[PDB]
Amino acid sequence: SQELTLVGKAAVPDVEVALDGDDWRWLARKRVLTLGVYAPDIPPFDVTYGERYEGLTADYMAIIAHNLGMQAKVLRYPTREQALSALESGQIDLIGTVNGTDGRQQSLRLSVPYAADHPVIVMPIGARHVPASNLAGQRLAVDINYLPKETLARAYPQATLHYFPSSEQALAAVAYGQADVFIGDALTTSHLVSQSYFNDVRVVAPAHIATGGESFGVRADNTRLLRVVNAVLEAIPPSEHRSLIYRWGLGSSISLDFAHPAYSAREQQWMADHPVVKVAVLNLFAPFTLFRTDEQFGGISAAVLQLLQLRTGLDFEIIGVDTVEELIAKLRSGEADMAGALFVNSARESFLSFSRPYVRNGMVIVTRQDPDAPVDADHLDGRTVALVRNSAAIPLLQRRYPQAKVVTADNPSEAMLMVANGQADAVVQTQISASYYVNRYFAGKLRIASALDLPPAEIALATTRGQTELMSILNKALYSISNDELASIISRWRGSDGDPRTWYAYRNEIYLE
Amino acid sequence: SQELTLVGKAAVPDVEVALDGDDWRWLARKRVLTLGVYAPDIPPFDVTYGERYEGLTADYMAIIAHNLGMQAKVLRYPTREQALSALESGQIDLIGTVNGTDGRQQSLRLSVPYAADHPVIVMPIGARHVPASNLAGQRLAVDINYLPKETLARAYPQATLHYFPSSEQALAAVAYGQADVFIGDALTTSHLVSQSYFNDVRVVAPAHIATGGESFGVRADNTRLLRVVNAVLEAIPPSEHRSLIYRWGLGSSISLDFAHPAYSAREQQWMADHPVVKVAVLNLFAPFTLFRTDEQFGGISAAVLQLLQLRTGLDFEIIGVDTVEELIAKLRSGEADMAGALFVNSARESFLSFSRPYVRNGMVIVTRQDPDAPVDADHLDGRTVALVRNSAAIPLLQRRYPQAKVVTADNPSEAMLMVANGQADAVVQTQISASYYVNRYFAGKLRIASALDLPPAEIALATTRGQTELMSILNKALYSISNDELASIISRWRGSDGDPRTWYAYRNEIYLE
Repeated sequence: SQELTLVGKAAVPDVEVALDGDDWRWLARKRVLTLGVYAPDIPPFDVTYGERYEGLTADYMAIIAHNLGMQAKVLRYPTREQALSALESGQIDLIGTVNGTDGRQQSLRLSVPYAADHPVIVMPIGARHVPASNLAGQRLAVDINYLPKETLARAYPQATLHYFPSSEQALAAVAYGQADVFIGDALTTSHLVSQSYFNDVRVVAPAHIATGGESFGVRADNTRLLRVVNAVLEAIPPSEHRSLIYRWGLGSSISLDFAHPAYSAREQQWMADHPVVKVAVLNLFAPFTLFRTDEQFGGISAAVLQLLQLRTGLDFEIIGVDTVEELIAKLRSGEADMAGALFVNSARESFLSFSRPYVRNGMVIVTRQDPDAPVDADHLDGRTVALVRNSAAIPLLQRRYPQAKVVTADNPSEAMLMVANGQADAVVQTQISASYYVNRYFAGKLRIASALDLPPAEIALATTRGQTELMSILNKALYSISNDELASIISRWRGSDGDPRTWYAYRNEIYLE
Repeated sequence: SQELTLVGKAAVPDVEVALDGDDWRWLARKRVLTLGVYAPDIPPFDVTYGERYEGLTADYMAIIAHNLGMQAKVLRYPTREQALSALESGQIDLIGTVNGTDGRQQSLRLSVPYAADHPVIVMPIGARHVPASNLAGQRLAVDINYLPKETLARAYPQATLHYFPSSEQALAAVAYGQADVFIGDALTTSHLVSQSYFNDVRVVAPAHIATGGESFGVRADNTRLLRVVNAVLEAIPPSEHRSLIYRWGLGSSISLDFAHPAYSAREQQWMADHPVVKVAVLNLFAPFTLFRTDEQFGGISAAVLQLLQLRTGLDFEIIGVDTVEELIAKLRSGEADMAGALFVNSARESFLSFSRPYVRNGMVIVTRQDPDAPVDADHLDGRTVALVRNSAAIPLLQRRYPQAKVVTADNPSEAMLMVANGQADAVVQTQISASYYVNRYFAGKLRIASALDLPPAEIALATTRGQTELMSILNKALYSISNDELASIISRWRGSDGDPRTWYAYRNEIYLE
């Protein structure tokens, strides 16, 4: 048994609480409300530093203590089973961070969940669709602390269970090939994946295992305490439930109230008749559409398409082409049902329909890092400037900067290589794309001279205009995707500027021996 | 005049609204509340795609319409004044997204702002402080549309103003060397920066110019409608204001509150006596502490210290050393006041004191990509595993993996290279750091084998056990840093798995011809 002091957010909200005048005076004499917490310490619920207790459970404990005029105390127990006994004594009035599988005890009763929480199914980036076959033949990794061994076994009997000390270890397994699937807590998964594993795994569906959200547990006879705690929790508005979830960085898990878009008669029967949708993408349009060292589809678009898959349940199959002219070709003929990423273009709006854009970004001209390179975009007079053939930018550019000499290339990658080779003085790119390339691969060879005085580029999904049922389905889904998820996705694709030259250097010395 | 459909978003809130009942049935008879919005379209407040209207303003219109039992309609007008003309006309009941410089118009009445927004000053990432002498002689970039020229000139009279078509072009100007300082509103600035400009610039302080938040405008004549709207707007809790801010990806702007940490007198005078604090960091500890191509301090930690400055007003001076021994050497000797990033360590807690961790990450083993390489950490029997000399990790590892043969190196970069060279069969790393190096610089040479069944590593600030006021201040600051901002920093530092072997390939082919 260890005592801790509760820090849980600076400004704790006031909820409208309605209690029996007899309930209030009971609380008044009780003085101290004691929460008990336990062994592993599983973020974001439980976070321990020094003598201080904090976390999502801490925060609701804070909300309960504050709105009931109570002094909060915290004791921390070496194991979950010792904590359960601490409740019985009852040395402590509340136990923290318990779900549906701990009461499930009958010795203990659960408060209304203070945190919405359900189990989710995680698979590697490549994996397509849920094994709706109830994960048969799969190696299913789980936190030993999350679900009871036989809840899984009953729900996934043809799956091979493999238990790990922690949620992270289970998830690591799926990332690094020791397991095929992960089942885990939605909140903690969201944390783990967003922080640093989003390249390795993805949340693919909810699991058909019922757990309660996260709750406080109160000893079974203590029917009065359950009343007054629930009095508070029920009064917490959803805005506060949400606000706290964003703060612990679990913004990715809001979406996990999963199926959300309401679909038409005409739309969902289309979805039955077209379970697989064919997407055309550019092979070298980084960081928007690309293929990794894995031969795997990747980039901002690949990330968004994956979410669209979560929202619609469609299975996207990706077809990669080298040039833009080819991409449109496959779109017209129906070889491809949709474009993964196209700049919104009024010219092609003749025959194409664009989704709600999911990237809006400004443009820049990239030059070599020679003394002779155009110093900035206002000094483009008589210099050769690379653009992609038939770009919406091309008319606009020679309108704004007429002394600039436009030369065209087939795809965005060749346009940039022209500048790297000496065949051009500048190339027009989105800031995201240019920023990316310059610091990542061309440190000390290329540079962003300046912005262009053009309107911002918009990147979207595209279909042929006839494709009406698809586009309304995509747009419905795209609307369900918040700009926070898009920003999280984009910024983590742009990344940060490190020191690739020191490490090009190390890879090169090693190659000599 | 074109009408738009307010896109039905998420879960629109119920606020506790109090109205007269002469008011309530007046609303019942009225049926429809009509919002007017106008051509320019200002993300994230006003966004148009086709016939659909969305944005921060859209969301609050919804809250007002919903909580007052109204069907909301939106008409979109080609010029601001055409909307103004519709307002007097009574075609529209309220006009959207008007702020403090339009309640300097007095011709219409403004609701209490539904979204707080203030101007901020943006400078290049390297900057320390706003330039002295009210930005005199500096090149100040602003959106032509943000502030009225005479407002800037009154406040920054000695400054060279440079106006731009857009907020992004202004910010682009500071990023790419054409301007020195940027001014714009916290909400749209936070989006631009957090989305893709965080490598190039930073928000440094608020600008001493008052603008109102964003408000609705209603006909001056219509005092009844002003009452009922404000009835709703006032009742929207701070959680809901925040949640919407988070959803639109502007979580970064809550940090521009600005200051929240309350400091003691003993502390406030310590900060006085030591305005400059010297931080020791490892030179090649990516993505935590490193020096990038600029010879500039970079990594997760630098971002975090950047935040620590903003929260405390200390000036951090960065001292880069090559090894851990060397680092601690400077920490004991007093050359350095604190460590930028150290693993939390039970051994050193005798003479070292650790901060609240700001990275918590589980550990992994990296092996070469030979068939000989260990398959996972359970198959390390008789294999050599590189760790850093006197690392807290070593004991824990040989306790768990007793047949494993530890070999040590001076720093983390050297420890990893041991595996690259052939001097070790595997190396111990944080999963983040390993993930980074492997996919970024060592594609097809190194790989992550599996997680380790050890506790997660914790990265923290460190001082000598004596430096108490320093540590106390750092911890106060670190608690004020939301777990959401830390997550945003870590993900953009891990970044994403691309195709480095392609661009190694293009770069060498360019130099060969």
